[PDB]
Amino acid sequence: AYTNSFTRGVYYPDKVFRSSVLHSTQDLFLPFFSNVTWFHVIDNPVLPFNDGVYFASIEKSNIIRGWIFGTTLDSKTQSLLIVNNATNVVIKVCEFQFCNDPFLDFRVYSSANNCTFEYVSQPFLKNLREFVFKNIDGYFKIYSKHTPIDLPQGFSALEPLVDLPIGINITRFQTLLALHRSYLTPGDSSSGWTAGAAAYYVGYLQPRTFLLKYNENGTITDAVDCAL
Amino acid sequence: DPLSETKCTLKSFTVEKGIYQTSNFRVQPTESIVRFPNITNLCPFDEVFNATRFASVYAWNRKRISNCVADYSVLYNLAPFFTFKCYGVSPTKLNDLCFTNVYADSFVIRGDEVRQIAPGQTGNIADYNYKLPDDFTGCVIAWNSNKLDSKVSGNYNYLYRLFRKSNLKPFERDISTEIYQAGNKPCNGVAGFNCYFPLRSYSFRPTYGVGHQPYRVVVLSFELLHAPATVCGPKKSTNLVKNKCVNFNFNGLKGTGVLTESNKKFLPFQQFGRDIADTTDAVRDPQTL
Amino acid sequence: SNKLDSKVSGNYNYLYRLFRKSNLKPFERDISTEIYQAGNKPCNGVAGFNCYFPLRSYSFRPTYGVGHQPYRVVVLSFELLHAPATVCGPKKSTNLV
Ligand SMILES: *[C@@H]1O[C@H](CO)[C@@H](O)[C@H](O)[C@H]1NC(C)=O
Ligand SMILES: *[C@@H]1O[C@H](CO)[C@@H](O)[C@H](O)[C@H]1NC(C)=O
Ligand SMILES: *[C@@H]1O[C@H](CO)[C@@H](O)[C@H](O)[C@H]1NC(C)=O
Ligand SMILES: *[C@@H]1O[C@H](CO)[C@@H](O)[C@H](O)[C@H]1NC(C)=O
Ligand SMILES: *[C@@H]1O[C@H](CO)[C@@H](O)[C@H](O)[C@H]1NC(C)=O
Ligand SMILES: *[C@@H]1O[C@H](CO)[C@@H](O)[C@H](O)[C@H]1NC(C)=O
Repeated sequence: AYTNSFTRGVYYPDKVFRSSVLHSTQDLFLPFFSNVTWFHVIDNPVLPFNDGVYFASIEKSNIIRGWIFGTTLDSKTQSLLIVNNATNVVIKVCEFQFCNDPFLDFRVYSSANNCTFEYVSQPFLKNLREFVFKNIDGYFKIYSKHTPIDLPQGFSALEPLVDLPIGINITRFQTLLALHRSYLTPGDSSSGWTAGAAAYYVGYLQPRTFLLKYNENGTITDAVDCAL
Repeated sequence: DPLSETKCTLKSFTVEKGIYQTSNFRVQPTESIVRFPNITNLCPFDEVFNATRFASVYAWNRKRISNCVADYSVLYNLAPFFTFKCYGVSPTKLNDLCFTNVYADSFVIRGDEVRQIAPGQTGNIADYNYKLPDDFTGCVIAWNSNKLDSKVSGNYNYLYRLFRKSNLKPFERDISTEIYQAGNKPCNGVAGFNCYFPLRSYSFRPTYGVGHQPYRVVVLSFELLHAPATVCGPKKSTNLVKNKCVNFNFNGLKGTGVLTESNKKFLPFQQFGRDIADTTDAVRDPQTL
Repeated sequence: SNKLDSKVSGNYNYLYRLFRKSNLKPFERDISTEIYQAGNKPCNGVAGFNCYFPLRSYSFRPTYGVGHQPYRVVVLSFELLHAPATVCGPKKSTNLV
């Protein structure tokens, strides 16, 4: 299945205040009226992280609880694991071996090795969630926006949340799910466990020129793609 | 005077009747202020040298630093400070340098043997137990604390290694129990003559000399890998004056201009605002926000 | 300059200074060498209480690598403006036409 993303994927590229002027930015943005992959949670395959992925999800029970990043799923090279919880998030880049299926919260699916980096911050989490991941300049950027509510037609600019100095090579990524009372093995089947009925979206970024319209308070009210 | 400057700007000794643009007036700045955010994540070297537990010579730990702000100027309050021969980098300029990650090597060394751990040296523990490279960036932190960590009944808990047949390359370890091989001899598996097993121990005494004293040697090492630097040193002093033509420097962006109170409501993720046609209009205070 | 100046157990007559209070202006020199410190504590702190003697002796041997062998460097200072000059090559003259 596919869904066309109407006016989503617009974030703050320069982190500066501009009052009532229009800026032509040449960066990586999601083009308007482009198709995204649509999935239903009620097993997920691996998806390529080419040069940036716009993530979108409309949930009502908080079933997705993070992501996995890294150029390989094995323990030969450093992968990334972000898992969210009810109180805090832990960002953890240290190359643990993962299973063929992500974990369902069995609160551990990782082994020990050389471990490097760890991060504590504020918690990242009908309810609509959008996330953009980027790695061009060796800095991990996440732009997020939570709006109460297929995808709606309302425009919404996405504010930057964190900015990590890790510069790990990322080629592949994988989403996380959570289910009540789920035990997992090193060898998994395709059955799984029952969860709430919801859906999530995955987009792709391309380098496009965007004329963002800034408001009086520095907010992005509208955006125009050049090659649309 | 502005009459002769008008004769200077037109290159003629006689000027005629009329208005002439001679120069441009510009106010020179009086002060210069730099500001930086607070020292929130202070560096935990207090676990390293202010601790009471310490490691042995061969059983040294390696404790790494990921994200912190550094402070080496307050570390000189210690009384047994006597050795700080730094390697490659002067100790004054290290406070402005910003590196990626810091590793510490914590152990105890015989006080007569502290001169062997140096670039371009040979000795007992230098070629066989622990060596630093010649491209090393860091210094040694050595001090005597025999008043606190010893008793008259025998402080031989800190062990050491005298010799082995091979030469350990740096940046690895060995807790290997290996038998001495002198020549035409098989391995028995138990100690005795010509089976000199290298499990040794020092002779720590509180009155044991003044030059043969325990020197708690901490060799702190700095590494760069052509990466964006994370470990920042102790920053410059933060001072602020308003309504005066001063030099502003708020995490970069050096220039000249006055500072006035504003009225708009900015978003919290914004750091510095830019006006039309790429001119910096407003930069928020990194300290008082 | 390895065969001429580098000595075993010696070669300490050449000195080098590790710090200075400020960057010296070009084509200037200094001879007096009192001990400078951080300012809030007096001099003669050569034991290691944040004071250093500036002129240090190197005293290296030819067993070292190529990065720290003594190189006898000589810099030539020139000024090529228009002025009465009397120092150049042996190129002969030619009678005036
Ligand atoms: C663990 O990672 C560090 C830095 O990423 C590296 O220096 C070390 O060699 C690694 N250890 C392995 C691959 O066994
Ligand atoms: C990063 O991964 C891609 C794809 O696996 C590879 O082509 C590239 O050489 C890698 N870069 C580095 C620096 O490892
Ligand atoms: C900008 O913010 C002020 C203060 O909250 C508000 O009064 C004003 O209506 C806002 N303007 C717009 C266009 O949102
Ligand atoms: C660490 O030691 C120094 C030197 O005595 C002291 O000033 C400092 O307060 C100590 N830090 C602690 C006890 O946390
Ligand atoms: C920095 O410290 C000062 C004084 O403790 C405080 O008023 C200010 O809010 C702090 N700023 C930040 C960003 O924590
Ligand atoms: C003259 O001496 C002063 C004081 O030592 C010094 O700062 C200055 O650089 C010297 N100038 C020259 C040309 O040597």
